[PDB]
Amino acid sequence: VIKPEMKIKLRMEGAVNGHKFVIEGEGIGKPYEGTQTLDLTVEEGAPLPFSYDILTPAFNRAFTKYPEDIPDYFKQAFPEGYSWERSMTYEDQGICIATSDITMEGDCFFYEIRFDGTNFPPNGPVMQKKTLKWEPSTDKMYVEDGVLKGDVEMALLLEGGGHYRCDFKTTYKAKKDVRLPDAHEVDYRIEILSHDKDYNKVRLYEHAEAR
Repeated sequence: VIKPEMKIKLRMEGAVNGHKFVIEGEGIGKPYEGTQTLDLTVEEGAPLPFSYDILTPAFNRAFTKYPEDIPDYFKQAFPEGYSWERSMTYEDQGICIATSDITMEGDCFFYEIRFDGTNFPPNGPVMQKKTLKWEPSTDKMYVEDGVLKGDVEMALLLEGGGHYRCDFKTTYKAKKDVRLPDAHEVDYRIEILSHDKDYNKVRLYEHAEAR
């Protein structure tokens, strides 16, 4: 079912501070190593007037190295798939809502992603393209009301050395009943390996591990 090497195709539709945009993506990931890499192309809205980083955590926990003594809520959900709903509240009251539906058809995961963001101060780091990278983080995962949830504090590094903080709250729902895991934590790291001037092309690498 879930082979060691799984291709990925994804499409993100959305809008940030009104600016509407579309990003297609294709890549490959190692589910059992907890790794993946995506090539991401802006099809609509180029050049993006906002920092690309606010989008990177939105492009799948199937690619999460899980120990044998934790239930993998995300690999069990297949081949049917699962979905997640994420709210990301930034410290300057900029707010984003994203939602991903994740299916699979063979050796290929498929993501349908919606992304919306608003109230980003036009002179804030987002609309002024002043972010650098997401700081390595850990996601506190806990079962609640029969669905999985993941909370985390995220920190973008800024031009100037400061840290632009954000609160991520995610609700994961599988398309069938699976073994609910206890409360655990997923350490993950997201990197932009390469990108062209206006981030119209982005190679994005993610590494995650549960514990």
